[PDB]
Amino acid sequence: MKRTFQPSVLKRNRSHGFRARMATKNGRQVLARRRAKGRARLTVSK
Amino acid sequence: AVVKCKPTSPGRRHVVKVVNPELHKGKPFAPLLEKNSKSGGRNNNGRITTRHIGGGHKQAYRIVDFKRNKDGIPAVVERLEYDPNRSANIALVLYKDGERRYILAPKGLKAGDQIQSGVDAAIKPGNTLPMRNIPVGSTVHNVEMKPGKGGQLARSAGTYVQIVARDGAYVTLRLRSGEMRKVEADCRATLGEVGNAEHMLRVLGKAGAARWRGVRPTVRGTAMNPVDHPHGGGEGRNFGKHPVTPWGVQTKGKKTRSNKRTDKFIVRRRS
RNA sequence: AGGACCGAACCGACUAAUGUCGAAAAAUUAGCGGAUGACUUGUGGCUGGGGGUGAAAGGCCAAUCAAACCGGGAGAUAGCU
RNA sequence: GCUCGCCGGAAGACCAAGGGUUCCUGUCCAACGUUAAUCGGGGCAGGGUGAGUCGACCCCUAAGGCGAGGCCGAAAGGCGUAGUCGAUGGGAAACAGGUUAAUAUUCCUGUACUUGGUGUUACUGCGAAGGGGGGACGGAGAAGGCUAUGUUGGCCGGGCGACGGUUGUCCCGGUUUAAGCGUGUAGGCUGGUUUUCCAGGCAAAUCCGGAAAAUCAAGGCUGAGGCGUGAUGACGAGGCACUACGGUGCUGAAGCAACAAAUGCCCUGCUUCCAGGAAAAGCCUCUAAGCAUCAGGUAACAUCAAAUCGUACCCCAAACCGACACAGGUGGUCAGGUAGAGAAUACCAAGGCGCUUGAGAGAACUCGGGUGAAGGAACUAGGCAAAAUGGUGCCGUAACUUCGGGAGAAGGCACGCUGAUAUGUAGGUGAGGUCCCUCGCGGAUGGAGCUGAAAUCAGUCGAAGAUACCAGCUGGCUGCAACUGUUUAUUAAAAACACAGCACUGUGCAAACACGAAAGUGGACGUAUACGGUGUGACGCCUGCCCGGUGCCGGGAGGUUAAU
RNA sequence: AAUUCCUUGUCGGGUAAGUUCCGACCUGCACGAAUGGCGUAAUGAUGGCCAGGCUGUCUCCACCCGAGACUCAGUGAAAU
RNA sequence: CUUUAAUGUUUGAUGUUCUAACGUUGACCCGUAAUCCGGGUUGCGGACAGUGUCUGGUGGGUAGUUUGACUGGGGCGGUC
Repeated sequence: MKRTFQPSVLKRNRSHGFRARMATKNGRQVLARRRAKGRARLTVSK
Repeated sequence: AVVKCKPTSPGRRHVVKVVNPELHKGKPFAPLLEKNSKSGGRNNNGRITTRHIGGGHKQAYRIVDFKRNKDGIPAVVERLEYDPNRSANIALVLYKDGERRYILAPKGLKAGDQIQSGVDAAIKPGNTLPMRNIPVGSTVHNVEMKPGKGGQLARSAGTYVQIVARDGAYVTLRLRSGEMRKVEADCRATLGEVGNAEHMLRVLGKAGAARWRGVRPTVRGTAMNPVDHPHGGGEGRNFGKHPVTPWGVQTKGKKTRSNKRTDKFIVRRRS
């Protein structure tokens, strides 16, 4: 059984990386909400 | 030539091949080649616009000369090649100045034949002449709608258009569809009929031929659910509805021609 | 030459048995069909919700789909328990 | 430490993705390991990752993303040019041995290679986002030359041996050596040399292409392998001396021939097929602008630099995804010996493991199997499951048929071992000698030597010789569907879906149709022998009547008919 | 008949026994000609029936080989 | 005033011709090492096509809704 999650750091970074988030304002709004909530991990990164 | 394969097995039982012995058995002219990435029916938005398109063997686009701007330059037909993009076969043409191009191959053209474009052209097949110079009552192919466009009529295999009348600056052309169209005389045209007239004889044998030719399976409306198609639904193959397109437009005998712009050039419709 | 034949890798699950608080939130054993093509697979992208895709079953869309998930209207309304 | 068992196309070794110190040592059983534990992938401390040649990095780019100007859109934003990203691809270079408890193609020893800067020497025209060649390509299939690899023989060192014999045609282990350099063959491709001209290559060109000629008929490109050097070097069985008794130092003989042979190289090769099989950069060449006492380039020499990042460990698993130390899933590479057609199957080498609860007894019952008296489907919805055949060679093979098939139809006989044919045949390979040579990796004879099926006779042991694993049950009637194929991941694989064919209809190309407030796209860089929709579904007979109701097309005589 | 209430329609084959199957008739509730009718070689992990071998499916179960079940030592849940 | 007629006037519906609006997903040149876009010339259509407001018709394609109650198995039948 191949489960839903098949890790691939390149895909992770290119789909949920900070650059991708800032590419569109919606991701910028997500980042703003994360900062307002004060999460230590703003996004997924090494 | 048309040949029928022996029924060595199902799939080969109904295969009828269209073999052209004189075609070039070698690589095409690389300088005139161009990449042709498939779209699979997708568009800029990426959604499927036209269905039943996808897959198929890779094919490289050939830059085929249509406008034929080499006026007054005699040229020789080096050889004939099969163009996957077009339904007919293309011909490599070398001009006296030392350049090679591709043209549509008429029925009467073969290797080593002489052709020439421009107004000062004869009536032999392959020559390019405006309808004003072309005598009335002749069959032509690769005709232009406007000067310099390149050519849009009679580009398939074994097709042609007949010159019927001459209304001064305009010429009447009967197309293979029975359409009587009016075209400005300044437009160019090529004499003769396109080659590979036996294109209909091919039957493709099996599913795989169409599958790798670029056509995907077609699903009938009756087999679809009501949520997707206007047809379908009901136990036991029930239709109870007039034929309609998947999008609600009534098909099977409903004219979709609403332009009112080019109708001035339309003399008669199909019948 | 074959959308050919028998048959390994590979793909799938047609039958039986076990397992249903199981080794496993559909699995294991022997049979089973394809195995040069309409085949399969690795990598990278495109098609985003009344929308996508769909050889079409109302099938799949992150173990959830006759309309996914996340937050808000919202302490929706409930003559009901 | 010695026995017994398992994998060995893996249950072995490398990696890619994915983890982040799980890797080694010292130290402890507080918590975890489905039991204990001194043990561990557990707790604490220390050490460990060395690159011009590996990869990333970097030049170019496909699908695709972003997108200066620009178009459109209430705003957000959507499309898109020039440009820039984007490896799943193309571009330059290293191999052998040794070493740590943990690194090695990185460190040490030896031999090399590639790209640029600087300087010296001798020549010379250089010079591009520009032009040309190359880069540069599909499916299927056959042969030949080879190699990795394996078998045998000779040689070397040792042994003759606890239950019979083993100085003999006997047994054990080795017989390995790279990259680079020069020769360049087997093979493949292509006709060359010279002159003149041309509106072509969006301007030019000595470059490409084309047109004329005189000459020879060869030249040129690519190209595995083998051969010498690399290498009187490393490695090498075994022996010798000390052992914190795990281990360290010295020494070190032969290192050859034949056969078979690959899915790996010649091969991006060669022959056919239609489904016609990426792009750009590096690289060679030509010139525009500008300079040609310069600058720049070429050839030889010396020197400098090649930065930065990962290098441990697991990587078919205890370390990745499955909440677990989970009978599941995970891409590529090497993958040997015997029997075997085979990467199947049976036993093994190398290498890795006995899967983290066991000790007793041998109740019913459950799970996986073995055997079975007589009947052989009488059990059951149903031959469900089980049982049975199963391979090679030879003879033979029905009805129908689209003449291909059915068919491996069905159905009949021989398979072990030894001797002879033949002190191993046919066949394959092929030494030395002899003769030529357009003289070397050259051509004939020749068979030394090695390998080596298939078949006949005779004999012989066994109840059975395809003796183990592996390995179709068979035929007839019959509905469905032409067939192959796909579907409800996770109760339905089918008569359902799809299919090649057929018929109607729409579209003249700023085409119809669909995504989009619109741009713009697919259709299509295609075009009536082209594309979309509909219904049926190979092939043969065909597809009868009906226009009243509802759609579609054409008509306008006459009545109604909004905005204005 | 993949269509049929009456129905297991009537007749012959297959078994001694056949609501299934094959062939013949049509009294077609309620087949029918491209939402196709009629045949069709080959094809099918397709539906039904029959015949040959085979056997533990069964008459009717019996023994044996391994893991559970049972006893001991250590760890130690659940539904309710 | 009922009935008519040349001239000059308001003009509308229709027909033919022209271009100066508009279209050009026709050709050439430039911004530009540019299939985008804009500009300049030309050709072809041309007051057509197309767009904006109102308006007649079609419009289960899409969106919001309804489909009463009594009713002894259900609906039917019957009543309000």
